[PDB]
Amino acid sequence: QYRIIDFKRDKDGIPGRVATIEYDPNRSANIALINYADGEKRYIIAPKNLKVGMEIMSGPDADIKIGNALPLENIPVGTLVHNIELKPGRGGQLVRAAGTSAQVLGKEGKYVIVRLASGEVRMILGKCRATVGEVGNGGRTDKPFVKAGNKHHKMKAPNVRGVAMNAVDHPFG
Amino acid sequence: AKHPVPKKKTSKSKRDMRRSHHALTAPNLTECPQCHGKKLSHHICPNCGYYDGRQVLA
Amino acid sequence: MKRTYQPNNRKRAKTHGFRARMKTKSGRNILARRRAKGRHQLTVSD
RNA sequence: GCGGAUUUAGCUCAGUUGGGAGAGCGCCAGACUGAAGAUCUGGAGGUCCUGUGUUCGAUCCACAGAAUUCGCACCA
RNA sequence: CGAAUGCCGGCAUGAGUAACGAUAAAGAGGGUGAGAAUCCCUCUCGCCGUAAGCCCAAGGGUUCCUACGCAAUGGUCGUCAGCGUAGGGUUAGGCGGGACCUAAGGUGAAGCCGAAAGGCGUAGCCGAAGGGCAGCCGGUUAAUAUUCCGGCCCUUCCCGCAGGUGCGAUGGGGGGACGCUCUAGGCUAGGGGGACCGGAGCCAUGGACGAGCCCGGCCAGAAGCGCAGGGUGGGAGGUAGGCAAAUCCGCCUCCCAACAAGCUCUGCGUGGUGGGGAAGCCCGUACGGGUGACAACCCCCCGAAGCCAGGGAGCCAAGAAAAGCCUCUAAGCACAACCUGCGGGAACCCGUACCGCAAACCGACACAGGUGGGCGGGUGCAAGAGCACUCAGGCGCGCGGGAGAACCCUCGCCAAGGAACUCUGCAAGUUGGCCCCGUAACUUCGGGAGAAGGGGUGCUCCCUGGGGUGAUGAGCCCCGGGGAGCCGCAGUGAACAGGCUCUGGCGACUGUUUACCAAAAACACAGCUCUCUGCGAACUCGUAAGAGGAGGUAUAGGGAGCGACGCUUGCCCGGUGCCGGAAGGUCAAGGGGAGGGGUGCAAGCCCCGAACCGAAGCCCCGGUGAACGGCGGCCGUAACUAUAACGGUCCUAAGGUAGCGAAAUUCCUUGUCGGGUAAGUUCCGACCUGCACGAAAAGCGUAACGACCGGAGCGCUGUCUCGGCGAGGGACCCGGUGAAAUUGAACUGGCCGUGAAGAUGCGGCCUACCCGUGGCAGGACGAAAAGACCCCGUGGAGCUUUACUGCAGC
RNA sequence: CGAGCUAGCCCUGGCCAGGGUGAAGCUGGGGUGAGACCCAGUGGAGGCCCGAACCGGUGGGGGAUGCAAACCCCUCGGAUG
RNA sequence: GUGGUUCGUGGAGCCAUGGGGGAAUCUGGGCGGACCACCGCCUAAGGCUAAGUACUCCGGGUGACCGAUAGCGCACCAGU
RNA sequence: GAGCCGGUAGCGGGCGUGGAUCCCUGGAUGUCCGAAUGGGGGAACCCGGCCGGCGGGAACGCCGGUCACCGCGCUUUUGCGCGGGGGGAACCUGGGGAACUGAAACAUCUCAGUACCCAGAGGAGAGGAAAGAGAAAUCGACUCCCUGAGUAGCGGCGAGCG
Repeated sequence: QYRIIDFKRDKDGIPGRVATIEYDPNRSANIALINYADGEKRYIIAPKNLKVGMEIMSGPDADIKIGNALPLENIPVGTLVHNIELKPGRGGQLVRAAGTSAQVLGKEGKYVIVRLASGEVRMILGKCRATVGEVGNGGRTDKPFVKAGNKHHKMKAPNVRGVAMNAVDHPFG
Repeated sequence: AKHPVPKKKTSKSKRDMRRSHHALTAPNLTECPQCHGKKLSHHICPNCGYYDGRQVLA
Repeated sequence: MKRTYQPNNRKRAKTHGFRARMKTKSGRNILARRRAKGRHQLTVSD
């Protein structure tokens, strides 16, 4: 329903158990409500796997326990991450849905190497952060839009095209 | 859609002639049966009631 | 035949109106314009 | 009917002092083969469109006139 | 001042011809009046009735009643009015707005950016028939009413005292909150039959006095209360402690963790009232009833598309922000704080009248336009706001008489033929409901099927089955069932209700869109392709600020040609945009020195200043097409006859590839063969010398689908062989009413000729009396409009590229 | 100076009488390991079918100093998106 | 790199500034239109300053100005 | 100086030479909106604290008054006590600041620093005692008239501007 929720854990040590499958309608992301120590929760970042069976977190330390996060600092080379934090803590900095994410495909000095999901490769800085594993988008592609225009259903822009209009009309057209 | 509307003023004169053929003629009337007054040939009146029968009033 | 004149109190009053007119530059402006310029009353007054 | 360009040895093509002309392909003789073909040997061959004209002389320069192919062509 | 299709204003024209604003009709009797088709009562009758209903609101806003009255408005009248004058008429602690809550959105001290006016904008405010919230039914005037009366049920706030308890913020928590589609349980609406109760009267007529006609037999209520669901769970502790502060609630654990108890709507009810129609003696017995019997007040029926209820289920595209309730500071009660009782007291600001699927609302008019919600009475129909007739309530359209001609309108009829008319079966007929029997090529196997093709039905009697009906036993309902039979041309009797077929083109398809022409092969699209972007993204508005993007983060957002799917997309980057190169040339400002120069007594003091360095660029080297874009010519040969199997070439970037071809890209053309037909320049099939198809602006095909467009056949019928006849509407005559453009003016013939060259009025001649109405179109180059097709003015405005010049942004 | 034109976009309510068809689902029955997968029953999705309020405005017909500056008539499409 | 000025980039100055350099306080420093020498002129880079010219809502006068289709469009329950 | 309850003439009733109606100036009231300013807001209407009388509160309780926006200094203190603004027909100056049209086109240009929009001061602002003028070793505020000049001159040296 027309709302967002979380995107950056930064009070660590707090056990974060994978609450549950609240596969989510707002950014190609299924998510689970996460249940923290104190009762304090968070509809948190999809990251495929870490089953209903509440069970992880992340933090200063480590526990490359798939899913979970920490700085790229505390980060194993050869690891798939998302929660893609570019600058020193700007929430996640990438891979939303974005199955394939970024790979600690080598890291150097206060700079770490990201094979950049989206399709290229380059680095972030120090203690910066990310959580790895999977996203959770189930192929989250295809699906039919048969007899009608799923689009229009989209509520999402039947902002319909044009470009050949009998006109004078719009911005580079 | 006025296909044809008079083309000329109409001639005062003639115009009037047109009107001309037109004549008033007061109703033929005849004097009463006995209610003695003048009447609409053939009928009882707010004078009469007769004819041969007392149908009418006043 | 939905003309255009259907008067919607709420609205008419609303979309125009003293206050409104004051609200802006233009508004106020032509407002005094008339004021002096010819007498009359004013919008909402109507 | 208007325009642009073209008509050279059998065929496709080249030249702007114009000064006195081939390019490759076809064609006859010589080989090489038992033979023919592809292939080395030689060669033979032209109103440079019709007629004119300027010209010392110009098919390469001009003017008509044939066929070439191309463009063209609307308005109610 | 004729004189500027002149401005202003009068004033005549057609013309007493045209029109009365929906073919839902009227007629009679009496009443009142100066006078009434046009007002009032009244009796015949017609039209609604899903509305021509009553209602909520929107809008208008005294239009309403009552006594007066009619000059104009009222397209005739008019003693009638939604006309005029005057009087009078709308009251609420609990209806509704506020006195509360917030999203959008606006405002907005602070904060942010402008040349100035400004921008943007936190929080707080504004901002709703979205939230919230304390009663209803009878009565009662000319008028108002959930507000006046009365009966019955409440609400908040205040003083007091009584009983009570850590009361005490709003900060916290939970919390009020939600989609869509569907459907269990149960309940008033509402509707139905009762011969069951009450009453006022009938029968006339052949007949029946009898389960006969006819009117009704509820509506409202503290709580107590059993049908009935509706919303939760309980305690301890831990509370690495949060929800910035501590008990809350959140999170872990051990124990009651039920059909448990808890807390918010329906029946009963019933307190008890009201009503209650038919009355009804004074009394109008009549503009009838305002006002007294007395009502009967019972049963079974059927049952909601939203009533409980924030159901329950399934689904994706996955469903708003602040009262009340508990937790608590500050705090202050804490013998005086909150909760709770009872008694006394207190309770405002604006709103109603009538219209109001409309002469009172928008259309400039009492204009058959539109304009949001509420069941929408019944009978028949398979169901149903569809249909025909009606109930309650509404209306007779505001001009009426009168003939019945053409000719227009609307509408019915046909024999025989039965598209041949025509561009076109345009139209209009055929057909049209439910059940059975049957169902083709093709297929993306769903579907093309309602395909097509038949037969069905009407009421009677006879026996048989079943689902709601508390067992089931007047009581209802879906249903056969099969059998026998009856009568008409006819047995969905009338009313509402498909002609099909075959075939081709394009586009898939449902869509949308050119308001007053054009719904199309156009755009939209599900889908595919190159693609720009790493976020403070790329682009779009913006003067900065900023918002947008996106609280989006490359399965993402933006550019984009095609626009299911199926098959497949080929040859050329020599020019071009672009992607990249950046060594080399080049070149702005710049830096940088030789020099020259004026004046200088001289130091000095001012330019010019260039070798050399120096930016993007462009040159040049490459890549580059689901980027612009382009993808040859003629000579020869087997071809007894023709491109061609092969071959000669000349120029370019390579010089059409696979499907397809006279298509809607083929003018020569009705190209030639084929079929279809008595003949066919349209089709549809082949050939293919494709004037000038070609894969991506797709190409060949493609089932389904189309108010698309073309091409066939059976059905049907006045479309058509001409039709003819008829019915209801104007026309025509009557009376009332009583415009309009164009117009110099006019008592205006045919001729043959003539003139500027298509003449009523010039010439010669020939008919020719004066006036009119119903008509028929030919001329008066008729009207309408100072041509929109044209050309002209070194006229205007939109768009285009390697047009000029510039500005923006890069 | 104007979105009470109208097209759009935001917020927030209302609305679609009848009726047809009959997928995913699950229930059970089906020769094999289980299963495919069938069948039947239930089931009630679709910018799905038929049809009115509602919405629309091709096709013919009337009107043309009109009821009217777009209307009336026959007819026609959508009709839980 | 612009403005004013009569100066339209010009032989083209004075003042005013946008952007970078960034002086001298009386032998200081601009000035007299490129510039150079000498002369002549002024003393900036702060402020106030009635009166002499403009204007008409309003009051007065006066008009070879008007007479209701002319005057302001409005001479009187008119910017309605 | 002797009539008056206005334009309404009318009715019905009244005031004044113990200087009335009215002319003037200087008074109190001065409802509600409009800078609006206490708060909100579709103006002219609906909302809030203290004083206020005590008001009926017949054995029961009010309006009225009043009162506080914000930018402005600063006696700062806890800030008390000043000025602002909102007008205005046309006039002024500054901020910003245009096409037609002329050049018989039209890019320079002219229309103009014109129209307009803006901020603002006034009753008039403008400006206003010199880093001036000019050069006769001469002049001396600023402004406004005439004159200077349509000269000196600007310029697709073309219209014109001047």
